[PDB]
Amino acid sequence: RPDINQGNYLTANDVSKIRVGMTQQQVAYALGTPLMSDPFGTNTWFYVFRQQPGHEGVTQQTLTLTFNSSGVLTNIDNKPALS
Amino acid sequence: RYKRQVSGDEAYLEAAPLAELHAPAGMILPVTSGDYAIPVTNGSGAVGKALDIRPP
Amino acid sequence: VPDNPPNEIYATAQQKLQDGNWRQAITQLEALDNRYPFGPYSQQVQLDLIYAYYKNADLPLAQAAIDRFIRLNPTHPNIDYVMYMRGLTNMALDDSALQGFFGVDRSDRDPQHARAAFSDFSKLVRGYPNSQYTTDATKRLVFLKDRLAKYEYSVAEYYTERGAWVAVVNRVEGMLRDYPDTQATRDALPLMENAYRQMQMNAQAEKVAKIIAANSSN
Amino acid sequence: FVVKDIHFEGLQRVAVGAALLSMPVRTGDTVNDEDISNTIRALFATGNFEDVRVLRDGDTLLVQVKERPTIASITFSGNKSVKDDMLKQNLEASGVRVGESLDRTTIADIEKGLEDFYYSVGKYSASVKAVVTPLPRNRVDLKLVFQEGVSAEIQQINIVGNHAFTTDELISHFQLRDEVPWWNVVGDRKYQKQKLAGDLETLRSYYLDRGYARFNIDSTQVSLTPDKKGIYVTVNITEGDQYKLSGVEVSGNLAGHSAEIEQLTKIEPGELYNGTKVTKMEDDIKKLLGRYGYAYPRVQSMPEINDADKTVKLRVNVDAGNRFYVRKIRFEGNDTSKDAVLRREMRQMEGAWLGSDLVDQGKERLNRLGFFETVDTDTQRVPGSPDQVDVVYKVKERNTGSFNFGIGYGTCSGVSFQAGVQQDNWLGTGYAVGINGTKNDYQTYAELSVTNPYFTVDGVSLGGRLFYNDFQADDADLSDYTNKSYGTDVTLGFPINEYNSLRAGLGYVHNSLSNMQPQVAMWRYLYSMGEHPSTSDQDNSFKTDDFTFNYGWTYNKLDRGYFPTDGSRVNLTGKVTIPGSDNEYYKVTLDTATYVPIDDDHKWVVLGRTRWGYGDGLGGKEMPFYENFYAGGSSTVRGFQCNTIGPKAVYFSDDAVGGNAMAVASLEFITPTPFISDKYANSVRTSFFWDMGTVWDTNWDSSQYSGYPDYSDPSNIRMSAGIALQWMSPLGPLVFSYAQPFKKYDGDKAEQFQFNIGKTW
Amino acid sequence: KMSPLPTVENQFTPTTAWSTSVGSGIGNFYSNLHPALADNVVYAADRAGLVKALNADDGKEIWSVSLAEKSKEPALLSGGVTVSGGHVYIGSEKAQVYALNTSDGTVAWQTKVAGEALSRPVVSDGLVLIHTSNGQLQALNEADGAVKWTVNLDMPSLSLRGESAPTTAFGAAVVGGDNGRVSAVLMEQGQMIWQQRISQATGSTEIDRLSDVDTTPVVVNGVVFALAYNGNLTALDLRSGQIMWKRELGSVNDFIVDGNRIYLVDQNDRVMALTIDGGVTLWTQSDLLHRLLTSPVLYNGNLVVGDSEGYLHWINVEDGRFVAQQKVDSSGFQTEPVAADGKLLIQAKDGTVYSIT
Repeated sequence: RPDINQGNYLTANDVSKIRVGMTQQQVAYALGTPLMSDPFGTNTWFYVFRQQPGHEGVTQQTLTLTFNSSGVLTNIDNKPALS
Repeated sequence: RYKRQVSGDEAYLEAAPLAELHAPAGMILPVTSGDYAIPVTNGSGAVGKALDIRPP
Repeated sequence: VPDNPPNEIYATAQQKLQDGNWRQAITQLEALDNRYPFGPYSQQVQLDLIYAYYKNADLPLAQAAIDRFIRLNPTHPNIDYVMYMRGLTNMALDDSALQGFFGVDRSDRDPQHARAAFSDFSKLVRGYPNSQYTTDATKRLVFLKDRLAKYEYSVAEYYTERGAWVAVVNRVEGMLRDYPDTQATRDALPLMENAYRQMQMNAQAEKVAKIIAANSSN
Repeated sequence: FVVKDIHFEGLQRVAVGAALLSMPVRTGDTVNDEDISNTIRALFATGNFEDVRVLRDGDTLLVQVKERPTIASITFSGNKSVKDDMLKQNLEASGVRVGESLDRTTIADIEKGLEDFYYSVGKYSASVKAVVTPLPRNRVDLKLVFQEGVSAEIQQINIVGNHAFTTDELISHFQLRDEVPWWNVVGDRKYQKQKLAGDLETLRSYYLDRGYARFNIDSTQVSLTPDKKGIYVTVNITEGDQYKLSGVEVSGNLAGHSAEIEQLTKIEPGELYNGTKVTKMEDDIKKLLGRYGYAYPRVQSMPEINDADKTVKLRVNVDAGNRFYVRKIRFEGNDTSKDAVLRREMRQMEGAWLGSDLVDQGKERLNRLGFFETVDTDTQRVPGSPDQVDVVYKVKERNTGSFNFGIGYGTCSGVSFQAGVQQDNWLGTGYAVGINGTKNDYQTYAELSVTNPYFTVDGVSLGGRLFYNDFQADDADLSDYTNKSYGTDVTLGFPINEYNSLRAGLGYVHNSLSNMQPQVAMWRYLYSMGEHPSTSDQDNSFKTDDFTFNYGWTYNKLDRGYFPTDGSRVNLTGKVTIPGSDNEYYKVTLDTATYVPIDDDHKWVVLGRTRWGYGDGLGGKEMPFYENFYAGGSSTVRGFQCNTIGPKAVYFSDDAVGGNAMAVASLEFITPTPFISDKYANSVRTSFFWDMGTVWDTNWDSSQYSGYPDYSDPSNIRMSAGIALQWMSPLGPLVFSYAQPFKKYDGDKAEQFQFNIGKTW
Repeated sequence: KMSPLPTVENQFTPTTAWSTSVGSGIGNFYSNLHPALADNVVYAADRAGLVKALNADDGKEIWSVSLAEKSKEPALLSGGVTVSGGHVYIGSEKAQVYALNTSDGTVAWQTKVAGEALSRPVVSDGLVLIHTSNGQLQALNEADGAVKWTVNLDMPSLSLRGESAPTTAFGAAVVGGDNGRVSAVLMEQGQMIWQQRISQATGSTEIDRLSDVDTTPVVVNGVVFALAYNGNLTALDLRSGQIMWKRELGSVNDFIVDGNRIYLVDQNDRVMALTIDGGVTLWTQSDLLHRLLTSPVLYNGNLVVGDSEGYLHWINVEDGRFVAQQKVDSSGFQTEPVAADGKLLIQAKDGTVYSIT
């Protein structure tokens, strides 16, 4: 019976390197790319740590970010765990 | 051998339409490459099977 | 395999063509090449060979012939014939009815051939918008458009039934960036509507609500 | 001078205007005094005029000029290990091909270039010559006469500076052989420039792992006779002294995986430096870092020597590349096969992180199903991307169905026509069916079977089966009574582990028996059920219809299907009666085989094959005989006939009958075939075999018919051995075999040459 | 391919003194090794390890010995055959060099070099001069084999045999070597006095470049002559090597010059007489072609060699007309006879000597 991962990896101390007023490229060197990214305006990005192994057991973290026209931050949202 | 019928191509087999897409109120559609697209043109003369290939 | 001056040989070439005979004209034309590889009407010979390869359907030989020709003859007015015929080749290369007996969907197979066809017809228009080859070529491009769409739609179905809730959407953003048409695309947004809610992304689900509500009945 | 016009004669392939242009002088102007020189240098710069002859009348220039004749056909005479295509390639490298004119004098230099190629082979005494054929229309044919002479062997392979450790026999590890045993005869001694280069590094590799770190080469020298018959080769080296290592360390970025690499670098103290151990260790690290999700790091291995104690400290350095993820997947090969079909064997998923290991599990799962002929993986880097990555899985398809043809070969369907067809990739979908229709003009037997292995996701399997059957042959009144019967099977199937599978299902049958012989073992059953209508009767008749249950167990671990090379595949089935039914019994069959190579490199391989069979009734009652086992037919037991094995019945002697006890195996030696090239050598398999089998019954006794033999014994063993050719062809698998039996008994029969067409390993 | 035999003839008896079956032979292998005389004796051996010591008039053994790698691995002796001062100085395949005494088969010393221990060693005031396939030229002692100096030279990727026939004058020492280059040098540090090229670089490294290896020159009088295969037969200065003339010709084996004439062969095995100071062929004989033949000598006023068919190719000196003929052995030959001062002889591939009348 099967197993799945999906999402972007995390270091979880990378998180301790995140300050607003930082170019998107700094986070690029920090993380590598995102994969989900708003194709409806509002320059923003997404980052998730989902996995579904086992017959049971489910998990997902998330951080969700929005930036200026400058490619520099405006605000974040850590949803550390789903509900 | 030397005569077969598992392939009989050079047939027009289409009928398909086309449609184009509006936008919403307010927020925005996603952008386009233009790499795959239709430079529009007046169609006319020969078409379909009613058509020539007998070369020049 | 006689040896003669080329006039009678091209004569019988025309004859065997009018006969619908390939296997004779084939070797006739190969000998016309080899015996007179730089004749004064060599170009017509190349044309007739590719016509032969179509009417007998030895396809990749024809592909090689066409790219040979366009390499060596870059410029002459009948070039449109060449480009169109190339695209027709690859269009055939996709299709078949070895399985078709009124019931098959040919979709959901290796599509790259169609992409080559797409590029080919497109190029030929973009160099030669005005010919007598186009009124159907446009529609055939539309066919390939729909097919490339359906290809991705079907992949979406499987991944969705697993619940690859995100890689799907990464496909679909490209489906949008390429394909603003094809009801399948309009029929595929609801997959996102399920997806983002499986993600517990609410704040984009309303975007999905707007776009669906923005559109009328598919 | 004063010329006003020019006329040319003897040009049939070129314009006169270009001719008179190549010289500065022209018609309609005062020509110069260099006109002769201009005609010369131009008409011989063209390379298309063999000779010119120009004269001036006083007002007009007459040119009498030929054109160099052009080659029509380039032909070859004397080819013995050499193919004309490569020679025409060498000509186009020369700058010469059909439909080109020439001097007819570089023929010597042409011959020399050809002879240089011949040198490149390893023949140097040869001699080549041209044959020119002049032909009208300014044409020629050309033919090539060869005398290849002969190549050399090698006479001695003697080595310098190799003292204190011999290899002058251990050299035998090379590609090359300076000794051909008359008791191990194959091939011969031949030189090559590059096989040399390989065995040199091979020798280096040898010395690199017995405790040396400076085994260097000075030079390599070769010569041979003036008569060019045998070669003398020598090589110049050092041998330093022995060596050791002293500790090991690393350096570089990780994600705190220091404790794991610690295990791969792990050693005992005081051991010999190697370099192959080193290399596999590096690659093992690369595998681990594949698993944690890295592709492109860098790795360096530096010896820090102290020759003062003949030790090294191996410095190591890694640069973990920046992380990757995947973006996309694409597939090529699929013309007759749908998408979404192969992703359901990708234990990798798209659009997320990555290992290097799911990939190979997918390769395995794919090559199992035999829906493809061959496979290729690859891994790119996306343009404008440090971290985004894609993948490709390419394949070559295969047509894999069949067309079975039973004729009752060996008389298990007697004189009959069993037609039918099977395909497991039906119409390119994941869908599988099989059918037979069987006719004799009095006999019927039709059957359908079907399965979707992917009814539901995650490998959920669902199958059905049906059969109708009428048998009418007792107007022969010889044996094998008349039966009519029909029924159904249904089945679920599913896995639990990622290799091992289960299934189970049900069935219902309906049976009608008529014109029973007075055969003797039957009345055993007929007491077991109940009534006994014997005297010698042939109005005898009976009916019974029954429900039933079955189940299956599966261990499948192979490189692939479709002529595998490695692992093993085993399947067990247990079938059983159920209550509320006309009877009670249960049987079990197991089929086993396992592939083991030498190295899977040249494919010198062995298989082992075995089967087990057992069953028994209930309530002190026996099971029916039509569900008995059988054997023979030259698919399970090679060199024997269909259902012609084992015990047999009588009335008050022949015609074996089947039973309930089986034990059978066959042990093989797998072979390649050198007489065919790869093009089909991938798709053919030959072997020898040695086959054993025996049979009995537990219910059978000997206290009453003891003047007739035992059939209860597991003794009386059937033994044979033989050879088999196996080859694929568009109608299905195909196989022949010829054997020689060496343990028969009475009551039995067989054939030597046999044929099969279906699915049997 | 290979020419047929001519008729036997006479005008001199085909004469044979004794012969002896001697050693286990050496076999198909090309080498350069053939016996060497001393007072009332000649000597030879095999590659296997086994060595003799004989008479001059009976050919019986005053004694014989053998050696091997101590066990008892192949000895592989293919050096030269030479004596000096009651001592013998020989080489192997192995860069291992063997110094025995003449009075007994016992070691003076044994030593080591680089590169194969090939062709005929030569010695003068002591001071032996040795050469290999490596293109390395060592210079050697007399009672320990100690080196005094050594030279490096370019070598190709391909050859026929790196060989050498070094020769000396006034304590000034000369030899060829591959690449058609020749060097005339010292005897003290052996360092370069000068060099000279004569070959032609025209082929594709396997047509020319077959004249690379140099078999043998020799001196006459302030002048030397030389050659290589499909090369130029030369006339060069003792002091400088500068050219006096050349002849586009070829061979591989050694020559000889006595009288006002010079006597040598073709790679296709044809023989001739050319002038002392020119190269003007007075005559040739061209009969015995592709016969794998060996260089001649003079004996009582004419020339002979032997062949792979094992025969004798006697001639007239003045025109080369065949004067005599003998079948003597079925094993053919590979290498060269000699004679001296009353006594003529030859060895077989297969372990057989002939002593000659």
